[PDB]
Amino acid sequence: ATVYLPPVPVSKVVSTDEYVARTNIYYHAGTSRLLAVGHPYFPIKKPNNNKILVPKVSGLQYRVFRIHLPDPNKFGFPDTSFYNPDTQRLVWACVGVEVGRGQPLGVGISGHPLLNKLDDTENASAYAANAGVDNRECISMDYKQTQLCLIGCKPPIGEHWGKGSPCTQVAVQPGDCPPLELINTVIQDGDMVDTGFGAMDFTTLQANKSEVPLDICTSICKYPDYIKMVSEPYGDSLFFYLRREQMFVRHLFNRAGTVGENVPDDLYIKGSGSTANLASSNYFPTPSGSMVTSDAQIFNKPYWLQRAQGHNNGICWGNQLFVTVVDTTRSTNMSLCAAISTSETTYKNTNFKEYLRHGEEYDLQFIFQLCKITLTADVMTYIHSMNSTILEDWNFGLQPPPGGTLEDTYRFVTSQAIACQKHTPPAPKEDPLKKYTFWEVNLKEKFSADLDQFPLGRKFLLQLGLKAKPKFTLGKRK
Amino acid sequence: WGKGSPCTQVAVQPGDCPPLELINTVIQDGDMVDTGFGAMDFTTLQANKSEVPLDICTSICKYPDYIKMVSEPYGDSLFFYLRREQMFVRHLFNRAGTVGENVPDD
Amino acid sequence: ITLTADVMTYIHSMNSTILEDWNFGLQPPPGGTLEDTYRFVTSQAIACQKHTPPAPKEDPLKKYTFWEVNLKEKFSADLDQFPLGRKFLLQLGLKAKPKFTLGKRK
Amino acid sequence: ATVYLPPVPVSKVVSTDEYVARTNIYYHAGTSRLLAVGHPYFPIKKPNNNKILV
Amino acid sequence: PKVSGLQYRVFRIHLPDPNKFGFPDTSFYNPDTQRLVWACVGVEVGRGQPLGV
Amino acid sequence: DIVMSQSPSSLAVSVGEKVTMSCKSSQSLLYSNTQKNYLAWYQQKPGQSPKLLIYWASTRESGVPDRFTGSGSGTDFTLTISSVKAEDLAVYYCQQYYSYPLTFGAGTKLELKRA
Amino acid sequence: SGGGLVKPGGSLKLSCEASGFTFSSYAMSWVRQTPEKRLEWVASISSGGNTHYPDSVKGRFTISRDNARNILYLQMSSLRSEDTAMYYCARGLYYGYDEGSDFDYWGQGTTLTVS
Repeated sequence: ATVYLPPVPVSKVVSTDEYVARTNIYYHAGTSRLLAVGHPYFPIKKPNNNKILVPKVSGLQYRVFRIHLPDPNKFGFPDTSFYNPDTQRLVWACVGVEVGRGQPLGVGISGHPLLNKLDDTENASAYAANAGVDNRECISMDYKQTQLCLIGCKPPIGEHWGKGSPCTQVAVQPGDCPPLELINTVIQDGDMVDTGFGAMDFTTLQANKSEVPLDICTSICKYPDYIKMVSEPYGDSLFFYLRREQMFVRHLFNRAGTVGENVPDDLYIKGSGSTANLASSNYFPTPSGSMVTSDAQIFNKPYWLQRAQGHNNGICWGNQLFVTVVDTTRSTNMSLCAAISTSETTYKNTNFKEYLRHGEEYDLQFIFQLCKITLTADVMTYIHSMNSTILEDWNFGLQPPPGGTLEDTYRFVTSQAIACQKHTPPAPKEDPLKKYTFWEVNLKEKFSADLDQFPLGRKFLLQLGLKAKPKFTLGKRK
Repeated sequence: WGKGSPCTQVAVQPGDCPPLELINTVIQDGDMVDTGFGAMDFTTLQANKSEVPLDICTSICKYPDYIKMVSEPYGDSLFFYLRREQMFVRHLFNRAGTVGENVPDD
Repeated sequence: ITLTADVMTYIHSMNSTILEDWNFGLQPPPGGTLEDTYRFVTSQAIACQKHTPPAPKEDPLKKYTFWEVNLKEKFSADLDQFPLGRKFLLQLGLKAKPKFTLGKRK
Repeated sequence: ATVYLPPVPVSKVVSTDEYVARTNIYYHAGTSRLLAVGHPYFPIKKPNNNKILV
Repeated sequence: PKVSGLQYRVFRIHLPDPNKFGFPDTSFYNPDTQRLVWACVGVEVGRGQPLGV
Repeated sequence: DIVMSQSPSSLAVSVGEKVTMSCKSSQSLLYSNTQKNYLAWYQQKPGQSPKLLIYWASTRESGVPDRFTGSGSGTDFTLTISSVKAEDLAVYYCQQYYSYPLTFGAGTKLELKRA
Repeated sequence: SGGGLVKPGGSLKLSCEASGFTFSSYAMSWVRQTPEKRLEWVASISSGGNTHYPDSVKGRFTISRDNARNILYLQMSSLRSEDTAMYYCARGLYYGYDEGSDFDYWGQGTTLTVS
C-alpha cells in the first residue's frame, strides 16, 4: 500500500565473530599495582606556579584506563606452522579479568564552606518568603552509592545535559538559564560522574559556582549512555558492563537564590501577611549513599569473558581495551595531625594543621585466550565493509605497502654519536595517537602464560580440568 | 600505609601531610584493625597525638594483605580466610585545627 | 643450542650467565615473585616519593662509552628487499638464484 | 640433580596432594577455654612503676 | 663534539634473545628442549662519504 | 597535519552570478563511525575579521543569508553563493576541526565586476 | 592586548579579556594572520585545561586561562621573525545538535613584530 516496507530488508548485518575459532594457547598478564594519591575536592596546587602538588585523582571521577596489549599476530609462540598470513590472522580475546581494589572502606568526603542553603524543608521549622542576601552555609556531603564498571575497546559514549539552545531561540531569560538539552559525547579520563542532581555540566550551569562541593563546581558530569552503545549493531563501545547503585534523600533542603520561575499565585487562596507571601520553591534533595558493606562489592571477583554480552564477543581490534571504573566506596580519606613547627606548650589549632590525603589503589589481573581468524577473499570483502581500518593495521594481507621505501638518510638526531650537534633543538613532533587522556597500562612486557600460578590463573585452570587440578582453590572450607 | 616522610622534591613541609608509602609487616598479636581513616600507623603520623583514642594511637592499624598471600600457591602463610565487615556514617564533622591545604581561590 | 646437561655444565665452566638468564628451578614457593610483588609506584607528581629512584647500571660488556646500535625491532624473513641479503642468496646457492647475470654492462 | 635443581618446578608447582596420603587414623584435640580480662582503652599500669596490672 | 676517522669508532650492537623475540611461526623452538642464539653470517660495511682526510 | 586546498585562488563576477568554490582536504573529514563532516567556512571582508558562515559542512549559522550553501562530504567540499550581491566581496576560507592541528585553507578571493 | 615591537629571541605576553558572555562556558582560541593573509592556528586550551599546539610554536608559546578574572593568555618565547603577525583571540562553540565546532566570535587583533 505505502508499500514501503522497507524493501525488504535492503542490507543486514551478520554476527561479528562466527568464523573466529579459539585456540588452546593462553597467555596471562597482571599489573604491578597502579598508584595515585590525589585529593578529591580540588588539585592542590603550587603556590606561585600553575603545576600540581597533589592532582585531583579520586574514585568519584571516572577512571578510564587505556590498556594496550601485545601484537598477537607476531608474538612469541611455541609451535605454529599452520599459519598463512593471507588465509588467517590472530587476535587476542581476554577470557577473564579480576580488578583488585586494595583500598579499605572509606568514601570520598567532599564539601563546600559555602554550599547554597536557605532553609530546612524535610520536616521544616520556620517560614521565609523570597530569599534575603547571603544564604550559604558550611555543609559537607557524601555522594550516592555508585559502582559500575564497563569494558570496551573503543571509547565509550556518555550522555550529559549540556548547554543547549540559546536565550534568543526560546523565550527563556538569562537568569532562567539557556535550556538544558541532552548533548552526548565520549567519556574522558578525569571527567566527573553523575551527582544525584542529574548528570550535567556545572561550569556554566552554576553562575554562583559554589552551590555544590568544590570538585563538581566546574567540569562536565556524565552518566553512561547505554542506549547508543547497546543498540549499536557492532557493539565495540562496550560489550561488558555491571553496576550496583542506590541513592536516598538524607534531607530535603531549599537553595538560596531568588525565584526567577513562574508560580501562578492564583492557585492558592491568600493568607495574611507572611502566609500571603511566596516562599522559595527551589528545593533540592541532598543524596546520601551511607551504609557501606563489603557484600556490595562488584569488584574483586573474576568475570570469565569466554563470551561477552555485547554484539562483539570481546575479540580485540586495534589491540587495546578501555576500562572505566567509578568506585565511591573505596575512595577513603585519611586523617593525622601535623605540626607546622614546634612551639606547643599546649594543643593549638594554629599550629596543628590538619591535611587530608586520598589513596587510590588499582590492580588488574588478566587471562587471555589466543584466537585465530579464518579468512578468505569473499570473507575479507565483508571485513573491509564493516571496518576498513582493522585489515589495514594488521597488514598481513593486503597492502598498505610494506615498506620500503626509504629509511634514510638520515633522521634523527643527526648527529649521534658523539654529538650533541647542534644539540639539536627541535625538530618536532614524532608521533602521538591520543585525542583523549587515559591512564596508560602497558601489557607488552607483563606477559606471562602460566595458569598453575597467578591466583586468577588457578581458578581458571580448576574450572576447566586436567592438566591440572587440584592446584586450589576450590575451598577455602568452610 | 606507614610514614613515607615529607619530601623536599615536591613541597611538603611539616604541617602538610607526608607522601605515604605502603610498608607491609607481619600480623602479630595486640595489633589494631582498620578504623576507616585508612589502615596506617598513628604513632608518628600524629603529632598532637590526641586526635584518636589511647588504643589506636599506640598500635599499627592494618588491613589483611590477602593479595600477596593468595598468590603463594602453597598457601603456607594462610590456607583459609573469610570476612564479614560493615560500617555506617554517623555524622559528618570537622576536625579541630586550621587548613594546611592549598585551596585554589577561584 | 640443545639443553643437554653435559653441554650445560661445560658452558657453566666457560660462563654460567647464559644459563641463569634461561632460568632453571625453584624459587621455593616462589621467592622474588610471587610473593606476589611488587609495590606500587608508578609515578604521578607526588608520586609516591621520597625518590631518588634506584641507581644507574653498567652493562657487563660495557666499560667505556660506545656508539650504541640497537637492533631489536628490525628483522625481515625475506632478504630480497635488501641488496646485502640478495647477494647472500646468490652466494648461497639456494634456490638457486642468479648469480649474476651478465651484463654488467657490457 | 643434575637435572637441574629441579626442572620444572618452576613452572607449575607440584601439589602436596599427589604423593601425600591421608590415613583413616584420627586424633582429636581442643583447648580448655581461654579467658583474658583486660582494659581495651589502655592497659592499666602502676604509674609509679612501668608494669601492667590489667 | 670531537669526531674524525683518525679516532676509534666503536659500535655496540645489541640483539634480543631469539626465544624472547616473537615470530609468527615458531615450530623450531621449544624451551623444554632448546634455546636459541644468533649467528651473524654476513656484515656489509656501508660507506658513503667523499674522499678526504 | 591535514592540508586544506582551496580553489580557485580568486574569481571576479558581476552582481547576480552564481559562484562555487572548492575546498579539498588531504585527509578525510568524515568520521566513519557517525557520518559527520568536520568542516567550517568563514568570510573575511576587507579590513574586517573572518565571520562564520557554515559549520558541520552544511549547517548555516544564524544571520547568514540563505544564498550561502555549504555542501560536500569526505574530502571534497563546496561553498555556493546562489546569486552574488555587491557586499559579498571577501576572502572565503574553509577550516577543518576534525583533528589537531586545526587547519585553514588558502582562501578564495571574490571580487565584483561592474561597468 | 599586548603586541608591539620585539627583537628575535625575545619574549612577549598577550592577553585577552572577555565581555558580554559566560567565559567559563567557552573554549577560547588563538589564531594569527601572516602578511600572506591566510589564517594560521596558534593554540587552543580546553575548559579542563588541556593545551594543544602546532609544531610551529609548540615548545615556545604557552596558552593559559585565568578562570577567576576571565583572561586568556598567550606567553610567547624565543620569538622568530616568522612569528610576525596579527594575533587574534577567539571562541569556540560546540553545537550539540550536529556534534560540531566553530569560531563564533574573535577580537580586532593585536600586531606582533619580531625585528
